[PDB]
This record gives sequence, C-alpha cells and structure tokens, in this order.
Amino acid sequence: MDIISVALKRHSTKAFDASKKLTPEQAEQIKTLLQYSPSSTNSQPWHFIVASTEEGKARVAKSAAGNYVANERKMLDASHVVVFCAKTAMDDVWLKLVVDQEDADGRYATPEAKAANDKGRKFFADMHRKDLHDDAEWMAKQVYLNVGNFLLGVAALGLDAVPIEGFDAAILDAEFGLKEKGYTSLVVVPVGHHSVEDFNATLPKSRLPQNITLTEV
Amino acid sequence: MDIISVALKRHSTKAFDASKKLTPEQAEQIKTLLQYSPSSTNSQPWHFIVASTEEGKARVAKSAAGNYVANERKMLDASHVVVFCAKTAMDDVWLKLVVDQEDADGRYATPEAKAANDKGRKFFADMHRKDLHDDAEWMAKQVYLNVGNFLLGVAALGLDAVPIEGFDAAILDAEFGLKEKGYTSLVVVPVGHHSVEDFNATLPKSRLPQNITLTEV
Ligand SMILES: Cc1cc2nc3c(=O)[nH]c(=O)nc-3n(C[C@H](O)[C@H](O)[C@H](O)COP(=O)(O)O)c2cc1C
Ligand SMILES: Cc1cc2nc3c(=O)[nH]c(=O)nc-3n(C[C@H](O)[C@H](O)[C@H](O)COP(=O)(O)O)c2cc1C
Repeated sequence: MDIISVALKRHSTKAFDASKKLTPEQAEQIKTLLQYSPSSTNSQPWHFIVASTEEGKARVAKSAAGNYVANERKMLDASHVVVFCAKTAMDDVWLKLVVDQEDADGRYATPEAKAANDKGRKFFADMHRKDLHDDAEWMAKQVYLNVGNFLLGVAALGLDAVPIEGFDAAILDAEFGLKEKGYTSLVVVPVGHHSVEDFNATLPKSRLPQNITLTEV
Repeated sequence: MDIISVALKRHSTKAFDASKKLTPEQAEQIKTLLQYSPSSTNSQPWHFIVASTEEGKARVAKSAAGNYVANERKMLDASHVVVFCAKTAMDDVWLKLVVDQEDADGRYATPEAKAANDKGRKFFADMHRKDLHDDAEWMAKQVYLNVGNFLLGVAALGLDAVPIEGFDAAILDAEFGLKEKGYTSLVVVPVGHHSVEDFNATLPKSRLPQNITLTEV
C-alpha cells in the first residue's frame, strides 16, 4: 500500500503482543531511521536509547510507574523501546563532530567550503544559544521532527508503535545517567506488534477538517 | 521503493525547477499528510498555509527577502510551499473542537467516554499551560513532529522538499495576520522537483555514526 494508506491506517498502539519480536533485519531498519532523520543545520542534537533486553525495557518502564501505568505496560510488552533524547546545550565540540563527519563523507570540495558551512551552522546555533537563549527548545524541536519521521517509517515497515510523553523524564534521565552525559529524555516509542487488547487498532482515526486547519493561497 | 530506501535517498533540495508542478493527485496527497500527522493527545495545535499561486508564494518569500536569499529563491521556485504554524496558546475552545470531531468520527460509545477523554486531554494540556507555562513550546514540538512526518511522506510520493527555519517569522506572521488568528509560523517547506542547480542532489548523506548517537540496552 502507498504512503497515504500508511498515513491513514497507522495508529497509536495501546497494547503490544509480548510474544512478537522485530526480526534482526527490522532492528537494523529502525536504527537506520533514527540515524538518518534530517535536523536543522544537520545538528543531529540527539541520543537514542534502544532497549531490546527484558532488563533494558524494565529500566525504561520505571519512568512510567505509578502516575503513567497504562504507558508502563506498553514499554514492558513491546519488542524494542526507543528513548528519544535531546542534548541539554549546543556546544562547539558537537558542531565540530558533525562537520568532521560531513568532511569524512566528502561533502566539502575545499577547506574553504567546510569553513563556510561551519560558519553558517554557528550563525543559526548562536541565534539560539546567545540571542534567544532557547537552544534547549530548538534541539528538542529537532528531536520531535525525528519522532515524526520515525512513526511514519515504522508504520511503512509494517510495525506498530506509540509515541509516549506520559513518563517521568527526571526518573528516566537518572536511570541512564543522561544529565551527566549531556542529554534529557523527551519521547519514548515502544515498537512491535499490537495484541488483541489494542482497543485503538479498530477505532476510527479522527482529525480536524482542512477548512479549519489549512489555508490555500 | 521500501521506506528505508526513501529515507536514505531523500535530501534537502537546494534549488527547485519552477516549471515542474505537483499533479492534482499530489496536491491532495500532501494536504492529507499535513492533516493526519499524529500529535500529543490528538491536540493538532497547528495551521498550514499551502501557497501554490505565484502571488501566494511571493507573499511567503517576503519572509526570506534580504537576510535569507537562497531560502527566498527555494520558496519562489518550488511548486507548493507549506508554512507550518503552531497555536500561540492552548485554549479550551480548540480542545472542544478536537473532542467534538473525535465524537463526530465515532471514537466514543457514550457521552461518558467523551467527557472522560476530554478530562484526560485537559490533564496533559494543564501540565503545560498551568504548571510548566510551556504550552507554546509544547505545541511547537507537535508541529515539528508533523514536519518530520511530512518530509518522509513527500519523499515517499516521489517529491523533492526542503525544511526551512531560515526566514523572518515576524514578517511571515504579519503577511498572513497569523498572530491575531492565534498562530505563529515555525517552518516553511517548499515542495516540488529539484533543478540542475541542486548541488545537494548529487552529494552523499552525512550522519554521525550509531556508535556515538545510539546505545542498545
Ligand atoms: C528544522 C529544519 C530547518 C531547516 N532549515 C533549513 C534552511 O533554512 N535552509 C536550508 O537550506 N536547509 C534547511 N534544512 C535542511 C538541513 O540542513 C538538512 O535537513 C540536514 O543538513 C540533513 O540533510 P538532508 O535533509 O539532506 O538529509 C533544515 C532542516 C530542518 C530539519
Ligand atoms: C508527542 C506525542 C506524545 C504522545 N504520548 C502518548 C502517551 O503518553 N500515551 C498514549 O497512549 N499515546 C500517546 N500519544 C499518541 C496520541 O494520543 C496520538 O498520536 C493521537 O491521538 C493521534 O492518534 P494516532 O496516533 O492513532 O493517529 C502521543 C502522541 C504524540 C504525537
């Protein structure tokens, strides 16, 4: 089926079949999607935790215990659980890693082109770090864009998923020592195959009409 | 084209062929993708401007005149230009439109299920607009998730696109009267077909290795 079929038919999975696992092929495919997301200035201001062990999933699921138990079971029963993390600050060392990797990949003909690109990336980075002091929000936005890309990609692979904001980020950060590493957890996405308990697999999709949300000019 | 091939072969178009237009089918398909993006609590806190006339695109392109000239040319040369807008405040009238639509689309068996889901959505909204005072940032994150969905989607339709943060949002908001309508422009995505001047169509994609960005547990 075409990508519009995928967009109309994917859903937020509310219950996962704990017997059904990604193939080793699908495990590699979902990591490719995470890696190859676009981002502003190719800043890639992100870390992914991909929990596939029973222990790893249980460690992520701690973030949902008590106040978010419906979300806790999705993290325990899915095959693979992705934690989307943003960097907590945009530093020149990260931007150097990115330009060096672009240089390794051969995107710069001359040291002058490499310098020009670094200069331009820094201009955008400084609008956030220095002028607006919103660089943490700007990086977080790029991570959400990756989630958007990710949810559509895993649906087109024929996999079930659910994006989760209902979790305790302080608990999840502490569990994986993310603050010390320069990251903060934003979104958790369990990936797998829905079970018969997934009420949402058969509910109609609901969106506002285009005559409310979309202007043509 | 499997979706991993789409993810690995899509690119940020640096120049559009102004003679190559979306087909009528494609023009409807890109609007479906905008509408059916997921969002936290199905909040859909967004407006889209789709500019396809010369006059409409020129009005968008004013936001990039002067200090973003490359971006200006992309907006003038693409077939269709999408302005992604966030709501500036999460109000109870928008939450009522959303739950009334979910009710009209058949997601609720009883008035009780509807009130229950309305109160659940209000708990989340209130965390942002009452506790954290970050509903503007929260809604802007949902719009960036829509953008991530959209860029992979249009690539799967065989269309070229580039996401643009390099514009003046104050000029664009003024040009369409967005502030008074309760919205702000976040990202501009020209859609169409790349030209011969698109140097980025023949460069390999560059991303940080998984051994930096990705921990398996
Ligand atoms: C939020 C966002 C804003 C962007 N803004 C611009 C822009 O103003 N101009 C531009 O030429 N490219 C822009 N890009 C494209 C990025 O530089 C590009 O996504 C990144 O280098 C990765 O390359 P790819 O998209 O070709 O995979 C933007 C990308 C994102 C995700
Ligand atoms: C950013 C984000 C966070 C979400 N958090 C949760 C969550 O904590 N629990 C949950 O069951 N669903 C969650 N969802 C799923 C949304 O309710 C869902 O995307 C929305 O109702 C649209 O329905 P669909 O995803 O089935 O198309 C989240 C979705 C988004 C986009």
